[PDB]
Amino acid sequence: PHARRALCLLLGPDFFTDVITIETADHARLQLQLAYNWHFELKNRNDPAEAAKLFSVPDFVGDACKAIASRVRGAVASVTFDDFHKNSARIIRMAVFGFEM
Amino acid sequence: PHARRALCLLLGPDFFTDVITIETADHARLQLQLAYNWHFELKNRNDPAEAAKLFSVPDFVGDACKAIASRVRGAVASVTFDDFHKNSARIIRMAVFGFEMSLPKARDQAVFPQNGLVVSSVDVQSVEPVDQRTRDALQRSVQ
Amino acid sequence: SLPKARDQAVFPQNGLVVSSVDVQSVEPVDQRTRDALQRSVQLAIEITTNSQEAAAKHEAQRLEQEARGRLERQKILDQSEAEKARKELLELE
Amino acid sequence: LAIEITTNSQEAAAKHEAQRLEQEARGRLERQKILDQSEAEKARKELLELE
Repeated sequence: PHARRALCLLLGPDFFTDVITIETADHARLQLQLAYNWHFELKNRNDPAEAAKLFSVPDFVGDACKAIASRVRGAVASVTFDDFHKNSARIIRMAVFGFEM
Repeated sequence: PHARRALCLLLGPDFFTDVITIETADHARLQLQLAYNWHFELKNRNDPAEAAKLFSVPDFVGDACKAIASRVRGAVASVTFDDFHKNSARIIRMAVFGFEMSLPKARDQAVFPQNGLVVSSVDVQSVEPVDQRTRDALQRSVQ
Repeated sequence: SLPKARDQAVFPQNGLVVSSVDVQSVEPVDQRTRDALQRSVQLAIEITTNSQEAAAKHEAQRLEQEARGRLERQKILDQSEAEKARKELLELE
Repeated sequence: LAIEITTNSQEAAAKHEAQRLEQEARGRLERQKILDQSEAEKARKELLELE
């Protein structure tokens, strides 16, 4: 919840070294590591309000890691293990974002 | 009920580090952690009454955590465990707020008209059974 | 809307009004009660695992039929190709 | 006693569902069998002509 405190808010391309514990529909408890290649998308750096809106969230890494952890854990628990283990990379990716392509 | 006392009422986007214990229709006692991505929605900061209405509730985090805890615990207790465990993320989310959207997924916003607090997302991570013998019997199901 | 009653109780003696009445812990007082209820949940899990393995059996039982069903058509097909050559052989024989 | 009969009504209703699922599962399986046996006759008659 709270370990690094640095005043320089890193906003460039980077990833979160995160791991999450989840349970599946077959009651097979399994935990996994995620990457989360992220960045901040400012369409107007000159704008004061939009640039100051960066610091609206006090734990942006914790907010993103928490939000996504719920999106995976919820979807994976309504899916069988043998199907997950096999086709994991697909359903885990589309569960955290988007609708179709 | 009462641990932080700070005079600076945080109103920006944040979450509540909360956990709740609930029972389901199959009498399977299981407790889980919630997130509650919240913020305050002031449509007029210049207004004195509406801005002073922020401090109407004396325990805004306790009020929201209590209110939602009842909305989950009530709905989950009238639902079977095997259905819950599988489709938890759906019913727990729509139980705390909204009515439908497209019957359908309820919405992604609960407003508290007492003070102006509004909860946007309610992420969940650990739906663990409280009883040990329960989780042992569930280990056979996966095995 | 019989229906859900409302979300407000007014006390006309003093003006107090109760809006929400959230609840969290409906726990049985007696211990032996909650122990008997622990069987209900421990029973409510085993029949779902039985319905799981039964539905899993039904699938594998279905897969058995449809697997050998197409195999049976392959057999009749292979036996047919034999007759196309056996009749030709029978003429030479 | 008022708890054990509800768990009996629970497992009885749970049995009724699995007992229903048994019938409807093998019911569609039976139609698959007759269908697969029909495709065999479509080829067996053709084979019987060559035989």
